[PDB]
Amino acid sequence: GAAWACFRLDGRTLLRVRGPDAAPFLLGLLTNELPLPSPAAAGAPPAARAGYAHFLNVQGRTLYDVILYGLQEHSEVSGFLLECDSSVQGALQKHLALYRIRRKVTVEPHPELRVWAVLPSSPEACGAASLQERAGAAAILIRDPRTARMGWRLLTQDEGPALVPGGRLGDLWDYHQHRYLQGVPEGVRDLPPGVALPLESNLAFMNGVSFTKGCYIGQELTARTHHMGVIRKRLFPVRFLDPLPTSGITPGATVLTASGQTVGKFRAGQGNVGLALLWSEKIKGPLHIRASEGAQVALAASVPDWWP
Repeated sequence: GAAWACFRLDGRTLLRVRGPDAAPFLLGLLTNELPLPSPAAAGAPPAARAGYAHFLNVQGRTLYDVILYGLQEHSEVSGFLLECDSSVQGALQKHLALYRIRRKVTVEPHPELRVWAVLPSSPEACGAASLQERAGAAAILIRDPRTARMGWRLLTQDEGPALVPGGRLGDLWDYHQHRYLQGVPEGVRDLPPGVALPLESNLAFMNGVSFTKGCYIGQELTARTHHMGVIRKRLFPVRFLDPLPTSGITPGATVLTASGQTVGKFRAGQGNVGLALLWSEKIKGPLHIRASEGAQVALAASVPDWWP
């Protein structure tokens, strides 16, 4: 009966990045350009713009996946909101401190607003039930910048369904199940800090990287990989076709073909779905992971429909 499902993302938190130098400061640490809302004309309606990016380490590997919210109030830039994994709020705050030393910028946690995801309950069908972009103080409702398949982001001090018409509370299992089925990585389990490579994490397919931009931490290796050739290994949505063990699948379990050749590695999942870093060329033929006897468990790799 409900058109939208509202998920409170406890695994996600916000940081407020303000000051007159918040933009050049964040630009040198992120993979993308900043979501700067268009300059307000004639009057002053409060606006918000969303962007996706990763904070990389010096060796060009993903540290944190972040959703950026460019804030505008009274025709002027209000600052920025950084949405990161709850478990790496501190590490990110320390990483930002390590580079803020010489500039006019303030980084502080923003517990005032909570992270929510708004997904359309109707699969394939569009609206309506149409949703309108909301901004300013108390609440922000904006399209997920990664893909339309990820619905909307709701930043609010209140409850999700209270603002969303035809919205109902969602079971957090269904949100993570939706991400794994769509091949959407999010968080430290899907993107291990200092292990996951951004382009292999599908950062370009998710509007998270700019190649027409100035210098940033890990730019050199990123640019090189993007230009030298086709990304040979990618995170792909996987689904298990055989019963899983009591413990589950080990976070780095080898993906094998019928002959025993290592074609990939299980990353993370939930239930019978997840992501695996696989050699794109070897995703058709029958795949499996070792369990107890030596042959079980069977796995199926898929190509997300929202990818180019």
